[PDB]
Formats: sequence, structure tokens, C-alpha cells
Amino acid sequence: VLRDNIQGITKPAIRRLARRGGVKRISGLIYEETRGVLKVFLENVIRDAVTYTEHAKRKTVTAMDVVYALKRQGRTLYGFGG
Amino acid sequence: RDNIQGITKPAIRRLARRGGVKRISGLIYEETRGVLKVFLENVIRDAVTYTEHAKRKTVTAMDVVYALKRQGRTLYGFGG
Amino acid sequence: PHRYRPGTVALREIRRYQKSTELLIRKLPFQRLVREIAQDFKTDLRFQSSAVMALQEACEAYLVGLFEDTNLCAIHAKRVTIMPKDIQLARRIRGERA
Amino acid sequence: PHRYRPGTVALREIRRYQKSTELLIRKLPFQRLVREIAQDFKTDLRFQSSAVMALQEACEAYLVGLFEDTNLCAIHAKRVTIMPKDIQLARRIRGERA
Amino acid sequence: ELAGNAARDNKKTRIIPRHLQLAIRNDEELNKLLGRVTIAQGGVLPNIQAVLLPKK
DNA sequence: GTATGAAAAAAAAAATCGCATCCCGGTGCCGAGGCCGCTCAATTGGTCGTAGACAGCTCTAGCACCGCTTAAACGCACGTACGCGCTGTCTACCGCGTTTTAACCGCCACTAGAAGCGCTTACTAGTCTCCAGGCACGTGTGAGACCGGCACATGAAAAAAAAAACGCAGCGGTAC
DNA sequence: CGCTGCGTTTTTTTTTTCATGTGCCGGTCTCACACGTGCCTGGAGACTAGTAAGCGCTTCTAGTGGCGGTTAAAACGCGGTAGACAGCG
Ligand SMILES: [Ca+2]
Ligand SMILES: [K+]
Ligand SMILES: [K+]
Repeated sequence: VLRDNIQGITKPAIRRLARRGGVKRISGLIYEETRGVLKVFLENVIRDAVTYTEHAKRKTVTAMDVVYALKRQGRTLYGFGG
Repeated sequence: RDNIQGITKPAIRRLARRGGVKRISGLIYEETRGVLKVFLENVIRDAVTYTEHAKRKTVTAMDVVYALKRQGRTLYGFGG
Repeated sequence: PHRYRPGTVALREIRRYQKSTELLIRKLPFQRLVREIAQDFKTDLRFQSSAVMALQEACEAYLVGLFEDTNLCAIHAKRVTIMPKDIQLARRIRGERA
Repeated sequence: PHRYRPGTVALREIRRYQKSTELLIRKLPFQRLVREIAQDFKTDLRFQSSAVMALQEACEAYLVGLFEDTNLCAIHAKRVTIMPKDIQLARRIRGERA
Repeated sequence: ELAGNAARDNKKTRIIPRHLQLAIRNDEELNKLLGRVTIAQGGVLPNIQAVLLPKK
């Protein structure tokens, strides 16, 4: 019902990420640039994940699909069934 | 010996030129010599591990291919 | 009137968030995104709550990783503000793009 | 006499070496280095001519690819010269050093 | 071994991920080994670049 | 006396000049392209056995609401410190021409070690039966977060006090 | 008129308060670690058997010197220019 959710990654949330980043000062143009890179990254992982879901004739995406996806993408996550 | 200096200034400049580098600080030359040595050391290590495990006293192209593939620097046109 | 000088809170804000580990994106928003993005690949999907969370951990870790690479590029150009050009440069040297 | 202005020989030295593929390090120097570095991990080793050339074909590919990244960093600093603090930034973002 | 000391320092009895993060990232070898490994609920080692600090 | 006008210099666009890079053939040599007959690895065909397709059944866990509560997001406002462009100094990095060196050739002769071929043994996969390790349930007690009260080092402000442009006044000098 | 210094008014810099977020102490409540119990499956035992692999011997390749010769390539150095770094708005 809200077809453009990329926005829900709110400026403050991105600021905080950037803080953990160790960033002191943030150009305004960033947020959108970030939102975009986020979108790509999620898009890429979730594609591979759903591939894995679909390959197992499941209608439900599992935590393991997301790990198999993150491992392929070279982006390996510990603590969900690794 | 110390064959690292055998990677003359003009050869590094040559590589940089393929790299599309217009201007080259004098420091670079020795730095490059450092990074190169790390790279050879690392590849050769794993290469010679692959040799030793086959028990050969001769290092093959396939040793070096296997290494490069491990090291994430896959090579075409020497086998494998 | 009492106010802190530009980039003083910012620095506190760093120390705060570097000491902690909690996800910094409000969870519902993030979840909604993920499903919006799942539509692009298969209609009427469903997600294990742990899957959604396994993504957010991944994304948040990536972004925080980028901004560190990003932030060293800003600093490389004797700056302190991070700018799209910096991310662009970082992704470039990473291999995320041409 | 006549002489070309600082840079215009370089630009050519680029065009030349991009359009070509000959290996740009002297073959024998390199090979001595390889055996120097190999004695570390085991003495009285033997190499197939090809196996040396496989290494030399990589080292050169790598260094070339590095300088490319290096150069984009130097340029990021509104410079044209490459310097060590450009290599190091590339290699950090690449993930070769900490 | 290293993470268990992490949890002392922090005055905690149970090991949490963050102790694992602080354990791994602070050891050079383990960190080479876990180079491409995200550690859920692990966060980042405190680091602030010098140029960003105030001069006084 | 005064508006005026042509020299200096600056900046710029064009034509020697020469310099290095592409196209035209002609020369030759070497490596790709292709056949030869030999070897094993692909196929043919049949049987034995299991992996997985299938339809149910079970219950999980994923969805989706209700409806307070609050925290976080959002949205303004005022100002500061950072980004950014413009300049001008100096030095370091390019360009070109001596002098030095060592690589790349096309030979040499010699040996290891690679790489293949056999024969022998000890090492695995493969049955089955039999325990116990290990996991999915249900219980409980304690670490740890959470809350709120502390001194507490702090950077931001407020309160004095050691300098740089501003008046304004005293005074010397100098032509007239 | 022009200068010159010297009391003024402001600016810069110092010293002391001061309002803030810190991380620091010690009492309550929660649900997550840890235990445990009982059941079941997957490891162990042991013996069978068939084949992989390791060692020695057979050959012959392809790797390691080594020998000069010529040349292209490095070396080195000098000379100047444009680009790196600081400083101003
Ligand atoms: Ca508190
Ligand atoms: K379910
Ligand atoms: K051989």
C-alpha cells in the first residue's frame, strides 16, 4: 500500500549508520546516494535468496536462503544458521 | 642477492603508464617494490605449498594457477 | 542560551554508536522495503522473521563498512564532510561498480 | 633544439603501453627475484619456464590494476601525481592491509 | 580464550557476540581469517580518525 | 591650458618544423591447420537398488489486528566552520642527451626429477547389531538491563585583563 | 597642513564558573542459560573385501647452468616548468 518504502530508511537512521562509520560530517546529497546503494545491495541479496527459496518449491523465504545468498555475494554472515 | 632493485624505476613507470598514470612521485618506486614483494611472497608461498604437497622439487604452472585462484587472482591461459 | 558547537554532538554521537551494536534502522520500515523488493522477483512470498533480521544485520554491516571506506576518501581530499563522490570512489575501488 | 612539454611524452607513454601487451618487467631480473623469494619457503626448488611467466603475467596484471586504482585516488585529491598515500588508500579499500 | 577476556574487561560473565567481535577484530590473525565475515550483533571496534578530533 | 593622439606591452592565433605515429608493400619463417592410425573413454544394453515424486497429516510460525504509549522522525530557525576557488612561491618530477650495463639471442653439455609403469599391503567402504551420545521437551534462579541517584571530568560560558585600530589634541614646521 | 603620541574604545586573550552529558553505584524484575530427563537416531564395533596408493625402476624431458656477442635499455645528470601545498576570502 506504500509502493516507495526506500524512503523509510530515514535521514536520521543513515546518519547513525554513518556515525558507527566514524563520519563527523554528512553532505545532504548522501541520504539519497545511500538509499540507492542500500536498494542495489538488498535487491542483489534478495534476488539470490528468492532463487534459493524458489529452488526448494517454498512460498516462504528462510534465514538459510539469506545466508546462502550472503555467502555467494562474498558477504558471509555468522549467527543465523551458518 | 637483493634482486628487488632489479625492478628498475623505468619498468615500474612502464606499468604505471599501462595503468594510465601521467605523473609519478620518486617515493612510489620503492613502495611498489614493497607491494610487489608481498604479492610474489604470498602467491609463491601457496604455490610452493601446492608443489611440496605433490612432493615435487619442481614448481609447475598449475601450482601457480591454483595459488592465484586461492589468492582470488584467477589466471587464464596456463591451464586449469 | 546553551548550544554545542557544530561537530561536537556529532563526535559524541560517534563514541555512542561505536560502543553499541543494536540495528539503527527502525525495523518495520526495513521489513516493508525487503518485501516491496521481494515482489520484483516473486508475488505472494513470505519471510521467516529471522530471514528479515539476517538481512538487516547484513545491510547495516555493509553500509557501516562503506561509510568507513567512504570516510577515508573524503579525508583523502583533505575534507571531513562525506560526499557522493567519496562513496562512488569507494565502491569503484571495491569492485561494486566500473 | 626543440623539446616536448613535461607530460606530453607521458601521455604518449600511456597510449603506447595501453594499446600493447608485452610484459614490461625484464624477464631475468624478475626470475631471480622469484627464486630469491622461493628459497624462503624451500631451498633447491625448480620452476617450469611457464610457471615463472604465469607469476610474471599476474604480478604485472595486479600492479597495473593497482596503479589504475592508485591514480583515481591521487585524482580524488585534486592531484595528477601518484604518491604512496594513494596506493595505501586503494589497498586499504581493496582490503589488503588494515 | 580472547573473547572470554573481552567479557572480563566488560565486567560480564556470559560471552555475547560483541565479545567475539572485540576478540576477533583485535587479533591480527583471526581478523585476516575472518576478513569477509560479518558477525551479527557484533558492531565495530571504537576508532575515530585523528583529523576529525578537535585541536583544543 | 585641455582634450587629444601614437608608442609599449600584452595576449593571441597562425605557419615552420619536425617529430613521432599509421599505411603501403616485400620478405621470410614459423606455428596453425590438418591428416594419420592408435587407445581408451564413450555407447550399448540389462538388472538392481534408491532417490525422490507423491499425497496426506500435523502444527508451526508467519500474518495481521487492536489500541495505547512513547520515542523517533520531521520540520523550522539561527550561525559558524567547512568547502572551494583563486592566487603565487619552490621544488620535484619530466624530458632529452652523455655514459654504463646487463638482458636477450642461439649455441653448448649434463642431470634430476618428473612422470610414467609395474607389484604389493594396508587402508577404506561396506555389511549388521548394539549402546550411548546427543537433542526436543519442561523447570528455575540469576545475570544483567533498567531505573534513578551520584559526583565529574568538560567545552562553553562568563568575568577580568593584556594588546591593535581609532579619535582628538597638542604642537612643530614651513611657505607665504 | 602633517605628524605624532597618547588617552579611548574596542579586540584579543586569559581565568574562573557553569551547565552537560558521563560513566559510575547499588537495588527490581525478566526471560534466557543451564540443567535435567527420557527417547531415538547416528556413531562404534568388528570383520569382510576389494581396491587405492606408495615405493622402485624405466625413460627421456625440460630445467639448469655457461658462453660470449650486440643492442636496447638502464643509468645518471642537467635543466627548466608545471604542479603540489599554503595561505587569503
Ligand atoms: Ca541512566
Ligand atoms: K510455518
Ligand atoms: K624434467
